[PDB]
Amino acid sequence: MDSEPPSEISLKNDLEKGDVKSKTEALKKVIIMILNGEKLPGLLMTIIRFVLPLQDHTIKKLLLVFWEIVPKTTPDGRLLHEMILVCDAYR
Amino acid sequence: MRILMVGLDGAGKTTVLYKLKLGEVITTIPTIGFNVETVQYKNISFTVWDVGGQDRIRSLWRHYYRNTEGVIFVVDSNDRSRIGEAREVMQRMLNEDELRNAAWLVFANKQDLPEAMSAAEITEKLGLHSIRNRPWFIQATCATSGEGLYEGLEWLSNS
Repeated sequence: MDSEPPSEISLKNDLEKGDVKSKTEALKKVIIMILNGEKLPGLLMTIIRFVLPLQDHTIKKLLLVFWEIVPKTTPDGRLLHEMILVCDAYR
Repeated sequence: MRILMVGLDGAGKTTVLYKLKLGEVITTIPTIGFNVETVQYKNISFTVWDVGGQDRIRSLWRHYYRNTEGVIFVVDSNDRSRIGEAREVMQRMLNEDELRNAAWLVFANKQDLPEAMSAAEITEKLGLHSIRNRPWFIQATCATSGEGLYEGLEWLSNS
């Protein structure tokens, strides 16, 4: 997904699927559309839900990636708190 | 079947989960995070998300709401100071659109303790009678003995 700004409905579906690869790919697809500068908050609860505690680095690294380029803007699955869904289980 | 089990810290959520999964009473630590496990009961495989109840984590439950078929809300029946707080958490949880049709099962837990509030008392304090929009049930439990646990899984499976 080079740059496709309407694809956020499919990404939500792909983000949790019971297959780790699909989830990683989805979250990756979100990153590439934001970096170009395209739509991203719809997904947030889905994105945040699988990855949170785990020591399994790749999804964690992917989520960690998305928190330095848009964390502030996206708020469906995060909202505003001191120990946000950016860092609460990332302790 | 997808299940979300929450409640305030120390209610007994992880004790419940690992009693169900291992038939064992484990020595818990506060859960900073979740535990997720699959349990077989009578041809149903329940995937239970036990999400820690301390404040930081409490702020995160909303990410586990979506796709939830049923909600286990664990209450420490012996703690009277925090019952109002439980009531407050649970009431706005009931207002959550992703939790809209999910089956609501309250566990009044630590029923084994001498001064534990009764399930009826708890039902009045949590305002359970006022839920008309979906299925609810309250069950007295003791997670250490295992009492009431499977009666819960039973009720849940009949959603």
